[PDB]
Amino acid sequence: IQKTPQIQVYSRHPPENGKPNILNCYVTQFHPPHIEIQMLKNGKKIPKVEMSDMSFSKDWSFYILAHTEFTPTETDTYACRVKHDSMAEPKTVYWDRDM
Amino acid sequence: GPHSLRYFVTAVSRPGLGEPRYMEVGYVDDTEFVRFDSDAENPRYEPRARWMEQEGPEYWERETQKAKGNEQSFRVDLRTLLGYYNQSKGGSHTIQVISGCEVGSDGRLLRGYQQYAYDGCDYIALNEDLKTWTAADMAALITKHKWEQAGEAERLRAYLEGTCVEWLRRYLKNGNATLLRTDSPKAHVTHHSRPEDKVTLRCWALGFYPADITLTWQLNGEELIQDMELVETRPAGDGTFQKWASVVVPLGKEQYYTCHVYHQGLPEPLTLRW
Amino acid sequence: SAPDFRPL
Ligand SMILES: *[C@@H]1O[C@H](CO[C@@H]2O[C@@H](C)[C@@H](O)[C@@H](O)[C@@H]2O)[C@@H](O)[C@H](O)[C@H]1NC(C)=O
Ligand SMILES: *[C@@H]1O[C@H](CO)[C@@H](O)[C@H](O)[C@H]1NC(C)=O
Repeated sequence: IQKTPQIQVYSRHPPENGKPNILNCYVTQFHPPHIEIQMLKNGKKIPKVEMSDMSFSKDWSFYILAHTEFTPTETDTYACRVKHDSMAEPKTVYWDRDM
Repeated sequence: GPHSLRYFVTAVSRPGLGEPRYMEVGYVDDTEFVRFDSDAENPRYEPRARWMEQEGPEYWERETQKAKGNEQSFRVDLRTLLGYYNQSKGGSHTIQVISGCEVGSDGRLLRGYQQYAYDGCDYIALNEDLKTWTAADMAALITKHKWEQAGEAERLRAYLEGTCVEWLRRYLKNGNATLLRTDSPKAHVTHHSRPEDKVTLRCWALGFYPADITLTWQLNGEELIQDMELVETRPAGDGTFQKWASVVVPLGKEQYYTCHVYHQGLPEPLTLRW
Repeated sequence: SAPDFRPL
């Protein structure tokens, strides 16, 4: 079992510049379990990040959540960079406010 | 309605980097309430949900001790599996186990279960009868026999019917305010142009609880299930969940499609177009 | 309370 992770980046509430929200990075469907997840703000590692909701599905692939409080700006960008055996180089997914 | 107590246990060997990493994450329904990660400086059982504060110091001590014992047992298991499978001591391996029980709204046992997996594949599992085990390969058969001579099935069944069922009730009692609530879904639709006079219609459902929800697209009152793209319902880090489902349509024919959202918190299914 | 696991 060598399954590549699916990285999904989203916020809890619809973004409104200035008002607090939460940015989530859900890494799912991956195996083996060893993984490296990092949340970035303007290309910089976000400090106090929270890892939660660790679980697995019926096919045994792993699911883990990365989240942190954040207040969006019309210009700040956020991204989630993940490292896993199934990939040569780290994969980074960017937060799309307009999805 | 029905509720469940589940535990996700993972044990991973990391040759040349020390002891295997051990974890225990517990959930009551779609809510994580307990956790243990041997990778903490000082490994200890910690509460993940607010309501678990109603448990005294002795709870955390016993769970921590039990957890550490569990960690040792798996360290041994990883060692055993190498022999069962005749594998090298230099490679990394993963053991996974999901154990739980579910009760009806009346609090009585609906079903219990425990399934193991080695390196991503089925290993051994307790049958619904809770009396016997079923093995995926010859390796797990050795285990099956062992546990049979030790009466493991009988022991695990006592846990499922008693311990598991009784602790679940308590947890639901203590966190009633959180575990029995219902956050209603807030929905909206986004529009995205595509090459060749076709637009993408994405339907979003936000901040709902519990996790179970249904999103469908329609045209002429019929569901386009097979032509939709969607993500698995996901946690938003605040105890609520979200989900989106999309469909590609002809430019100028958007108003023809409607999004339908059914949830335990929606007396009547939501309906919206673009 | 999680179950008490024993070697396989
Ligand atoms: C939740 O239940 C409350 C009753 O208290 C419950 O029982 C005591 C002994 C403790 O276990 C406590 O943690 C439990 O909550 C009700 O008074 C309260 O209204 C309920 N909340 C709602 C409305 O869901
Ligand atoms: C285990 O694999 C080794 C080679 O890697 C082989 O010599 C040995 O026979 C295998 N174990 C058995 C007895 O099947």
